[PDB]
Amino acid sequence: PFSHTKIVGPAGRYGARYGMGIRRKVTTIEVKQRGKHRCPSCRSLVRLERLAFGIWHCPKCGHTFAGGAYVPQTILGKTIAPEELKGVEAEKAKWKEAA
Amino acid sequence: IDIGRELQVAINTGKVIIGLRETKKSLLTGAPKLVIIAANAPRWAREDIEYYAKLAGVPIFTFPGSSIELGAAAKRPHKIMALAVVDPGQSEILKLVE
Amino acid sequence: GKRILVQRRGRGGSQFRSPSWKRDGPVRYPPNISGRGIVVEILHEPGLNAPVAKIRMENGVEFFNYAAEGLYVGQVIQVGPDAPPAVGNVLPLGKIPEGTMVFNVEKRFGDGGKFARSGGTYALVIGQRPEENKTIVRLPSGRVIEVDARGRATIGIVAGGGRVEKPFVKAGKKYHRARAKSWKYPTVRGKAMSPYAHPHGGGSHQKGGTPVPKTAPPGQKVGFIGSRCTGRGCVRARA
Amino acid sequence: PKEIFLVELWKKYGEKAQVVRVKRYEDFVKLKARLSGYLYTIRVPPDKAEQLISELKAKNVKVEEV
Amino acid sequence: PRPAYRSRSLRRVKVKTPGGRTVVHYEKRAKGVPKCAVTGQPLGGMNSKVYRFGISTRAPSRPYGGVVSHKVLARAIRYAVRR
Amino acid sequence: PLCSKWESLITWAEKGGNSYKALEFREKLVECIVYTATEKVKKKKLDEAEELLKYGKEVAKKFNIEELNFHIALLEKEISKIRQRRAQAQ
Amino acid sequence: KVIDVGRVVVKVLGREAGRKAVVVDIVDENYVVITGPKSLSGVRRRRVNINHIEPTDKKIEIKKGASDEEVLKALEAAGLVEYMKERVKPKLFEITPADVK
RNA sequence: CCGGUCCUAAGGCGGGGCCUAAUAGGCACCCGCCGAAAGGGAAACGGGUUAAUAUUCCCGUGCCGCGGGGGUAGGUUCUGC
RNA sequence: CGCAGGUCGCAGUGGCAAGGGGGACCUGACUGUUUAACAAAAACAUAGGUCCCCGCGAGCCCGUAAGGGUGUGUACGGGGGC
Ligand SMILES: [Mg+2]
Ligand SMILES: [Mg+2]
Ligand SMILES: [Mg+2]
Ligand SMILES: [Mg+2]
Ligand SMILES: [Mg+2]
Ligand SMILES: [Mg+2]
Ligand SMILES: [Mg+2]
Ligand SMILES: [Mg+2]
Ligand SMILES: [Mg+2]
Ligand SMILES: [Mg+2]
Ligand SMILES: [Mg+2]
Ligand SMILES: [Mg+2]
Ligand SMILES: [Mg+2]
Ligand SMILES: [Mg+2]
Ligand SMILES: [Mg+2]
Ligand SMILES: [Mg+2]
Ligand SMILES: [Zn+2]
Repeated sequence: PFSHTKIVGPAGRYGARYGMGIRRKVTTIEVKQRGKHRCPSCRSLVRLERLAFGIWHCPKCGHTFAGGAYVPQTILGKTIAPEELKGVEAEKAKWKEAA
Repeated sequence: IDIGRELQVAINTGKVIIGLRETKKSLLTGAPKLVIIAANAPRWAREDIEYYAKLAGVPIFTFPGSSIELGAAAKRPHKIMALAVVDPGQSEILKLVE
Repeated sequence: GKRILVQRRGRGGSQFRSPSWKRDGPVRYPPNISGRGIVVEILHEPGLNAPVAKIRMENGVEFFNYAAEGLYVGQVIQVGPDAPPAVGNVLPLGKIPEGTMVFNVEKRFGDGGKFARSGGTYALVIGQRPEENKTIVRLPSGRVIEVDARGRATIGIVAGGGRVEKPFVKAGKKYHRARAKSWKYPTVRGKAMSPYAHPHGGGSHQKGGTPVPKTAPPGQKVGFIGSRCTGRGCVRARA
Repeated sequence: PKEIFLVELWKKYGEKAQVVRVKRYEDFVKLKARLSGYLYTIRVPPDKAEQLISELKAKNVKVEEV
Repeated sequence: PRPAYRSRSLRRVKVKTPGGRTVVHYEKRAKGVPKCAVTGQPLGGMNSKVYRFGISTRAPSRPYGGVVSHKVLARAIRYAVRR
Repeated sequence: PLCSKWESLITWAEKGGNSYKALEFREKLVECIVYTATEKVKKKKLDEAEELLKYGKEVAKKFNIEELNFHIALLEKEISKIRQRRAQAQ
Repeated sequence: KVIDVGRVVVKVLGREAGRKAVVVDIVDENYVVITGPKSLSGVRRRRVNINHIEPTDKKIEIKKGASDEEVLKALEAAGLVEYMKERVKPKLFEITPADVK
């Protein structure tokens, strides 16, 4: 399931140190952290750059926004997003509510 | 009305201008009949199209999807922020105006 | 000699202080912001627990606020009683509708913001009591308090949540974090010392201590300090 | 030190020199106008150098061989 | 001046002289070029290498010159014309 | 071409009646051709040098710059000597 | 079409950026000829790329290929002469990298 | 024209004020200053010379800052191309 | 970097330079730290676990006082134990 390892994935940089449980928590987080996400602005499936924990940048449209420490959007953060970015859903609802 | 099916008809039968830069040129220099803008267009692009289409007297329909979804609705493998309908060949894409 | 570590901290030696010159400035509300502003930057600040937003108001006043999750560079925010309760806006607490998640909550107007400032935290607006200019809010700890209804809060949750769920896998990683903070790193257990250096230091089989009363003097007041209870039974009674 | 390629431009400095130094080669001649600020050098064909040298002397500019 | 040459603040440049010796010349590094107040990118027309302060740099012939890039100026003018 | 910026400035300065600047730009044009062509010959990039010399011969005709012809002849003489040595070594 | 003969424009790039002018002629799909009279606004008469001018909602009635004094007489007919002397002022402090990506 | 000298860093000192039985003791506040011969930071290179100095003397060729004279572009209601 | 052939020595990484290896138990997870001058360890630390004091005019600590540290901080936080 990984490029050269079966389960350790990104935590392979730790070798046999720190314990299975610790390296497993790291792998669970970093698979999402270093994977591809959707830009909140341009909706492109791109690998966003984390400038620092909580700061994310889109290399396609230049959108720089505040997010989670390790993922661009936390579970609770998703429900209280700015509505200048939920323009697709406002138009989708209206289109269903008009035709 | 299915927007996507009618857009593909307008592209293949009539004349459709695809892309923000070419749409702006059509508004400023040509006489488009309808301009379609994706819902997640950047603020600078939306205001530019809104301003130019107003001075040109051309209606704007905001597509209910992203620029990625507008491209798929036009059967294109790329994003489409905005497109201008100059000739509705055999579709009624102008039904989106009202 | 004999003064224990907690007593030496109060002297404010260099190893106990915060290297606050590493930061651009305090993250607090200025007293007289109003109108619309623009998010011009979002920055990492050493030693802080959340990303920081630099906001420029129309009259050119700039201030630092903790960035709401989802806030983006170039976003237009609104400050004041007329501001809609959208994420990133700064509103008086008496104007915020009930059930709204807010952060950087002032306790009194003009204190700059006191509660729910760490990454991922938020406060809930529980009620309004306007006949005495008070708003009821729930703090991240679960405590319910009253605040000045004229005080300011920001709409949303603090960005940077989830930081503590990832382990500090190595000692070295926490070491670098500590250097941006005020913590003395690392810590020595009391029972690892000799009696002159800690109440727990000493015996052939070293042991911890039973709790001390709240009236205990400094140098005695270590370990459990007037604790209501300890262990799993205390958690059960807490619930 | 500065180099000038056009004779017409060089003569503006050559006429004002404290001394003009001449260094001869087989195919070209270096003329160096020593002014208070700068040494201005031009490479010219040998035939041109003789004509330029004559004009500088007629304007009473000191000419020396180096 | 010797510990000052052990730091890497100055470039170590090795040069041969007309006398046949190879010496080290300690030279200054270039100053950073002017950057756009909005994007932080170097401004066109002014990104030449400069090794000391006090040298006049010519800004491009445009309103707001060497303060913002042409892209920032054009967009800001478009906003103001409408508004 | 490499030294086209100087050709335009000469026309611009002359059309404005700036005789002093036209002379200075004329000097800069020759510097651009000779200095660049000389460097190419010294580095034995004879092909790059020859294209510069060809263009240099045209602008010398266009602007009537005698000194440009004299320096082009010198560089061409050096080029043939380099080519002579190569062919003999080959 | 918006960029047409008589449409008042503001140049956005070049040395003449921020100065008002008037479209007097159309060359092709990329270029129009603008001459917002030099003595009035400071824009000299030459072609311009349509991407380097921002149209204004003000439009005047003139003929194709109109000259400088014909433009001048039309501006005073519409009373826009003092409008054609004001130079547009950008608000640089409201620009963020998002707008100029 | 090599360094100091200048700048500020972590920090420090003095006056005022507040504290003190009191001070030569303390310092959150106001004002000023100090704080780097490895940080920031104007401007010099080659050759020769002495028993012993050498980017310092001598020769040559320059650079920086400040000030002035002449010429020029430009200006002289208004703006350089 | 490879192939074919010839050939010498006791010895061809010829000097120089340059791991002995394996099985098992106890013990501390690991890297790290320590009795400057008899102890380097199984001691200390550690990441991780858990409990306590605390909503900030707090909790804990320093100062005779003026005042101070934590704190340019705010429970995903500060302090205190194991
Ligand atoms: Mg520390
Ligand atoms: Mg012991
Ligand atoms: Mg004791
Ligand atoms: Mg006791
Ligand atoms: Mg004991
Ligand atoms: Mg230095
Ligand atoms: Mg430096
Ligand atoms: Mg000093
Ligand atoms: Mg000596
Ligand atoms: Mg050996
Ligand atoms: Mg160990
Ligand atoms: Mg020992
Ligand atoms: Mg030992
Ligand atoms: Mg231990
Ligand atoms: Mg365990
Ligand atoms: Mg116990
Ligand atoms: Zn994006």
